[PDB]
Amino acid sequence: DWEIEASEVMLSTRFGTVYKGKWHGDVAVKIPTPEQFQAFRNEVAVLRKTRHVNILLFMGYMTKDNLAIVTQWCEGSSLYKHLHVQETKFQMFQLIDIARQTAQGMDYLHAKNIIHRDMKSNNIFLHEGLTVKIGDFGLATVKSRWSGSQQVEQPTGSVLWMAPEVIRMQDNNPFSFQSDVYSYGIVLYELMTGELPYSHINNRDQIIFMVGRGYASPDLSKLYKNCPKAMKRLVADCVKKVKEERPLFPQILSSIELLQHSL
Amino acid sequence: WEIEASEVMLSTRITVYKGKWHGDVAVKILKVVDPTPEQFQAFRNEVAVLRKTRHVNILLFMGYMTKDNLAIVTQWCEGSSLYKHLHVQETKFQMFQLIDIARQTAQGMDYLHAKNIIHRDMKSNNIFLHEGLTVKIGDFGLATVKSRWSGSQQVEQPTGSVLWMAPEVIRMQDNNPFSFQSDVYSYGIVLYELMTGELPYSHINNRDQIIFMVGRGYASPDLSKLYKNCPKAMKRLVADCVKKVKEERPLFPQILSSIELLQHSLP
Amino acid sequence: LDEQQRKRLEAFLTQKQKVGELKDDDFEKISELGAGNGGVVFKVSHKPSGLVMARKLIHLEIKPAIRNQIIRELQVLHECNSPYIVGFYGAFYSDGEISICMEHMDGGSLDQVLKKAGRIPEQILGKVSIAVIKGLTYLREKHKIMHRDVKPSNILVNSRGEIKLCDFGVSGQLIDAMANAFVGTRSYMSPERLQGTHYSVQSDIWSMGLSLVEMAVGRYPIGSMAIFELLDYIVNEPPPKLPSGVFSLEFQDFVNKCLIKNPAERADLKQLMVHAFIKRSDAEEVDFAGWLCSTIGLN
Amino acid sequence: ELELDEQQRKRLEAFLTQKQKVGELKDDDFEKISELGAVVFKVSHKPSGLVMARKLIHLEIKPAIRNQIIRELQVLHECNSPYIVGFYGAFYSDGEISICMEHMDGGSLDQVLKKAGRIPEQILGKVSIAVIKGLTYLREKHKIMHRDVKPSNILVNSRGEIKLCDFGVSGQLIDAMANGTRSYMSPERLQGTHYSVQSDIWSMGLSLVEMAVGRYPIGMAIFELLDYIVNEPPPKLPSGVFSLEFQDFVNKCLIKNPAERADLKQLMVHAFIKRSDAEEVDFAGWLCSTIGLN
Ligand SMILES: CNS(=O)(=O)Nc1nccc(Cc2c(C)c3ccc(Oc4ncccc4F)cc3oc2=O)c1F
Ligand SMILES: CNS(=O)(=O)Nc1nccc(Cc2c(C)c3ccc(Oc4ncccc4F)cc3oc2=O)c1F
Ligand SMILES: Nc1ncnc2c1ncn2[C@@H]1O[C@H](COP(=O)(O)OP(=O)(O)NP(=O)(O)O)[C@@H](O)[C@H]1O
Ligand SMILES: Nc1ncnc2c1ncn2[C@@H]1O[C@H](COP(=O)(O)OP(=O)(O)NP(=O)(O)O)[C@@H](O)[C@H]1O
Ligand SMILES: [Mg+2]
Ligand SMILES: [Mg+2]
Repeated sequence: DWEIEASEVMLSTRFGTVYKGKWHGDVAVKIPTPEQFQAFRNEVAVLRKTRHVNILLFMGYMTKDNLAIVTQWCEGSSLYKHLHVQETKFQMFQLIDIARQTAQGMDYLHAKNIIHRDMKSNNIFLHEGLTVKIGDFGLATVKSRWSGSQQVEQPTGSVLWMAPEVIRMQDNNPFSFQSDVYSYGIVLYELMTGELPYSHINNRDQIIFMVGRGYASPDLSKLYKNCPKAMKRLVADCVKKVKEERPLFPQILSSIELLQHSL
Repeated sequence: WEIEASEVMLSTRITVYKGKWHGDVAVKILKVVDPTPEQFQAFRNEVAVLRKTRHVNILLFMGYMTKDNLAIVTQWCEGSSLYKHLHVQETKFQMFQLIDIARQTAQGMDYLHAKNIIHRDMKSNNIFLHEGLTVKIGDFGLATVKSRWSGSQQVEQPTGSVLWMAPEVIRMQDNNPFSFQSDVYSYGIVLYELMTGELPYSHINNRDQIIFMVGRGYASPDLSKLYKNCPKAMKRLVADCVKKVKEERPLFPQILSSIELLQHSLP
Repeated sequence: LDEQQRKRLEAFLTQKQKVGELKDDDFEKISELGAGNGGVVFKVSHKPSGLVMARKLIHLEIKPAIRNQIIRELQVLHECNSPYIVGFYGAFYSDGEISICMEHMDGGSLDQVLKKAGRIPEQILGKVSIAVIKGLTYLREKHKIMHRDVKPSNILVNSRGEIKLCDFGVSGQLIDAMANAFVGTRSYMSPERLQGTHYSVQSDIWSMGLSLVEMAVGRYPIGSMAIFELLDYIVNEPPPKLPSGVFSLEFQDFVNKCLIKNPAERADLKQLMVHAFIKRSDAEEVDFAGWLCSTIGLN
Repeated sequence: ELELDEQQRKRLEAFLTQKQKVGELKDDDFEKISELGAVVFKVSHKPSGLVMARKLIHLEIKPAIRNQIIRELQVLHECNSPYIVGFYGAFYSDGEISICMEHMDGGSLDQVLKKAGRIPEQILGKVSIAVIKGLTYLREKHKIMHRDVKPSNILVNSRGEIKLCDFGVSGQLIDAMANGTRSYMSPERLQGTHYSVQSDIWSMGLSLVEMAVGRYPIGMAIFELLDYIVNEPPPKLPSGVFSLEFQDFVNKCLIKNPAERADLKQLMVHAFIKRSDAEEVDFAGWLCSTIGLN
C-alpha cells in the first residue's frame, strides 16, 4: 500500500536525533507493545490524511528491523534554529508570511480533525527558506467520539509551548484545537520578539507551576515596534489563558490576510 | 480524498482554475454535464494514479470533486512550465541548472516507474518549475498503472504530442507499445530540449511527415545541436534515451546514477 | 468572375468596411461550429458591426514576437479575395489564443455535409472539383501559395451555393507552430510530402482526389488502422480508386489522374481544368444550393 | 567543617595526581564500557587508562553560548572536596557537550534505594553530613548553591565516600537546560522568589524522607505535585519508626519559609548531626553488601 521494502531504504546520518537517508532521493526516516503499534498507526493514519504544501510530506512506512516512517528531507533549518541559533534576520513581511503559512497548514490539519499536540518552532521547517513545513506528528491524534474517554499521558515535551490546561492535566484529555492555537501563539511570540517566552525563568518546574496557575504569561512588551498592532492582538488572543476565548485557525487566517493586504 | 464543492472557491480561469481550498490550489474541472462512461473511467484512473504518488518531484494531488462537474485538485505551483521557460520566455538557464532539471525529472520518473506508473505523456509542458527550484511532474490524464494483463491488452490510439512519442508508440504495431522505455524516450526528448534550447525536427513543419519519418526510423533528433557546455556524459545520456531500439534505452535507476555522478564533479 | 460573383464579392468587402479593430469584448458567442486538432471554431456576432462571423481559436504557446509575426503574416488574407476562398475579417491575440475571424458559411464543411448525406452525388462533386481547382489556381497565380491541407473539412459551402477553400498555409510561422501537434486519425498528405521530397501544388491535387473518393463512396479510402499504418499505405501501396460501375468513366479518369503517386506524372491544374470531367461539369446547371439545404436542413 | 582528615587529604592528592596524567580530552580517546543510565556512560580514557563517567548533553544553542558553557564548566577544576564528584574535563563534539567526571562505582542513592528498599537512619546520618559539608564547601569556597539536590545526584563509592554532583556551576548551562516526572523543588523556587542554599536544604530534607521511608513523599501529574509542594504542608517522617533527633532534623529542613528554615550552620551543630558524626558506621561495608559489589 504505502509500505516500503527495507532493502531499498538507505541510512546515512544520525524519537531520538536525526536519521537522514535516501529512498528515491533525500528522505528522512525514523528509528514494542500493542501500544507502540497504536503509536505507529496513529502517526501513520494522521500522516496518510495529509496532502498539503505546508505539511511535511509523508512518503511511506516500514516494519522490518526497527519500525520506521519515511518522509521528505527538508533543505534548510528549523524555525527554532533560524530564530534562536543562527539569528537569521527576517524582515517583518517574511515573519508575517511564516505566520500565515503555519496557520494555513494548521487550518488544513484541524479541518481534517487533526490535533498536532506538539506544535513548536522546532517542528516547523523552513523548506529552502521559502515554504513552511509542519512535521513531527509523533504525538498527533485524530479527534473522535471517544477521545474524552481515553486517559492521555503527560506530554513530557517542552513546557514553553504547552497551553495552561495541558500543563494542569486536570481533565482526562486537555488537548483540543485551542491547545494547538496556544502553541501557535507561542510560535508567533517567537517570530514577533526573536526570543523564547519566560527568558527570566531558568527553572522548568517554575514554568510548569506559574503558567499552570496563570501567574505567568508571555511578555507582550517584548514584541517588535515593527510588529503591526493587529499582529500584536493576534498573539495576545492566541495565548489567552481561557481555552474557549482563543480564536480558531479560520479566524487566524482572516486576521493575517487583512493586515497583509494593508502592508 | 473527496472534497465538498462548497469548500472550494474558483478565482481565475487560465478547464483549469486557480482556486482557494486551504490556500491556493489548481482545479482541473471537466465542463460536461452528461459524463460518458469513458470520461468516468478516465477520471477514476487519473485519481487512482495520483492517489499513489507521494514524492517531492510529483505534482501534489490534494483531492477530487464529484458533485457538480468532475474535477481534480492539486497544489498551485508558482512559476511556469519547462516548455514555457525554454521555448516561450527563453529563460537563460546555466548548464548546472539545466542538469539539475534533468536530475529532478529523472528522480520523479524513477519514483513513478518504481510504483509501476507509466506516464505516457511526458513532455516539456507537463514539467513545472515550482519556485524556479523544484521540478513537479504533472498531468496524469494519460497515465496508467502497469498490471499483469496491461502489456497484452489493446490500448486505444495515442492522442498525445508527436514530438515526444517513442517510435514504437507511433507505429502502434504492438497492442500496448508503452513501457518504461517509452517514457525514457520522451524524457530523452526533454533532455534534448534542455541541452539545445530547441524542439526536435525544427526543419520539418509537416505533422504527418514527422509521424511517418520517426515511425520508419528515417528521422531522429539532431545531436549536433547540443550545446558546447554540455558534458560528454550528458550528451551520451541524451543519445541513449533517444535510441530507436526499445531495449537499448536505459532505465531511470541508471539515468539517475549517471546524472548524480556527473553532478559530483561539475563546477 | 461572373456578374453574380462580382456583385457578391463587393457586398462582402462593403460589409467588411464596417468592421474595424477587433477586440474580444466586442464578440458574442452564438454556437460552436466545431473543434479540430489545432483549435476550435465558434459562430460569433461582432456587436459593433452587427455581423455574423466564424471565430477560429488556435491555442499556441509561443514567444510574443512569433505571435505578432503570425498576425502580420495573416494580414495577407485581406488580399485573398475570391469566390473560391473564404473571406477574412481580422486576426488578433487574446488569453493565449490567436483568434482568426473569418466569413461564416452556414452550410458548414463538406465533412459535416457528407456525414448528414452519407454520399455526395457525382454531379455535386463536379462543382466541388471546379471550386477546388480554381481556388488552388487563384492562390498560386495571385499569391504564389499552395493550400497544404486540402480535405473535406477545409472545403466550406453555404446556402447561396458557394463553395470555398479555407485553412491554407498563408503564414509560414503559423505552419511551423502547428507542427507541434498531437497525433491525428486520418491523413490526406501526398506521398512525396510524407517522404520529405520536393512538393508543389501537386500535393494539393493528390489531397483533392483522395477527398473526392471519400465524399463519393462515403468512406475514408485509405486502408481500424492507426495513423502510422495509413501513412505507410499512402507511401508504399497503390492509390485508391472509385468503384467499378457506380460513376462515370470521366470522374474515374479525373480521380485516377489526381491520385498518381508520382507528382511529375500526376496531372496539374492546367491539365485538370481542361479535363473531360471538368468540361462536362461546368456545362451542367446543377442546383447546388437546393441539394445542400435539403440535405443539411437549411430553409 | 571544611577541614580534611589524613585519609581524605591523601585521597584528594591521589585524585589530582591521577588527573595530571589526563591531557586534552578528545572524542577518539574514549572507549565505551557500559551505560550507567540517563545520557551517562562508564568509559575508558585510553591514553591515561582511567575509568571515567561521560555525561552527554545535547543543546541547540548558538556556538558562542556553547563555548561559554565549556569555559564556565572549567570552574569544576577548582571544586576539589571529599564531598564533590571530581572533574576531568568538558568538551564539544558531534553536537553534544561531553562532561567527563570521576566514576562512582556505587552509583546514585536513587539506585541504592531501589536495591535497599529503605536506607537505615544511621546510614542517612552519614549522608546528611556529606550533603551538608558539600553544600558548605560550594558556598564557602565557590559562592554557588547546588540547585538540583536529590537522591540521583548524591553518588557513592566502595571506599565509603559520599559526594554531590550535577550542581549549577555554569549559568549558561542552567539557562539552556530550562527546557522529569517528580520534583524536589522548594516552595519559594516554584513561586519565582529569589532563592539560596536554603532551597537545597529543603531538597535534602525531601530526599532524606524519600530514602528513609523508601517512597517519594508527596501525594499524580507534575503540576499537581508542584501545587502540593506550594499549597500543602511539608511531609514528615513517621513518628514511631525514627528517632526524635532525626525527625526534628528533617522538619527544620522542610519549613516552607526559607528564612525560618534552618541554615547550614544550624544543621551542622544539630543533635542529629552530632550523634551521627560520633557514631562509627561502616558505610563502605553497607554499600557493597547492599548493591552486591566486591
Ligand atoms: C496539414 N498540412 S501542414 O502540415 O502543411 N500544416 C498546415 N497546413 C496548412 C495550413 C497551416 C497553417 C494555417 C492555418 C491552419 C490557417 C487557418 C485559418 C486561416 O484563416 C483563413 N484561412 C483561409 C481563408 C480565410 C481565413 F480566415 C489561416 C490559416 O493560415 C495558416 O497559415 C498548416 F500549419
Ligand atoms: C533542577 N534545578 S534547576 O532548575 O536549577 N536546573 C539546573 N540545576 C542544576 C544544574 C543545572 C546545569 C548543569 C548541570 C546539569 C551539570 C551537570 C554535570 C556537571 O558536571 C559535574 N558536576 C559536578 C561534579 C563534577 C562534574 F563533572 C556540571 C553541571 O553544571 C550545570 O551547571 C541546571 F540546569
Ligand atoms: N468559416 C467557417 N464557417 C463555418 N464553419 C466553419 C468555418 N471554419 C470552420 N468551420 C467548421 O469548424 C470545424 C472545425 O474546423 P478546424 O478547426 O479547422 O478543424 P478541422 O479542419 O475540421 N480538422 P483539423 O484540420 O485536423 O483541425 C470545421 O470542420 C467546420 O465544420
Ligand atoms: N559519575 C558517575 N558515576 C556513576 N554513575 C553516575 C555518574 N554520573 C551519573 N551517574 C548515573 O547516571 C544516571 C543518569 O544521570 P543524570 O543524567 O544526571 O540523571 P539524573 O541524575 O536522574 N537527574 P535527571 O536527569 O534530572 O533525571 C544517574 O542517576 C546515576 O545513577
Ligand atoms: Mg480546417
Ligand atoms: Mg544527575
